[PDB]
Amino acid sequence: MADKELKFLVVDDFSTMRRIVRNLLKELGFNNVEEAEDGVDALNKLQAGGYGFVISDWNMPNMDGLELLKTIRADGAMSALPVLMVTAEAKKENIIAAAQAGASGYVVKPFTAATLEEKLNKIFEKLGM
Repeated sequence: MADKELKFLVVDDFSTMRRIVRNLLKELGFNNVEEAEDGVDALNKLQAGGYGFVISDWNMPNMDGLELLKTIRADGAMSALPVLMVTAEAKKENIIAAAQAGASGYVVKPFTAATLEEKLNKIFEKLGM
């Protein structure tokens, strides 16, 4: 009812990844997820009000996941959003770039509710999520 109505965004390359993440989030205990077309759409979904998590791929057709991150990381507005990179991409430099950009966490396939809640509990105690 008078909730945070806290919406997750999940913008992967592959729709099945949004099902997987949503379902694992539901195994944990959450509700209220969405998808987007890519990073360009994703940012404007954040600007549909104030989302709770910005979970994404890396290899978007337009604004890549590190540029989506660094846009949220422009601070003053979107700063507080945990971007959580959940992707098929294990490329070590991608992992560096994300950590360097200050992504709130990284996950590579195959992943579970175990690692989902690991990155969540990190942003709980780290950020205050």
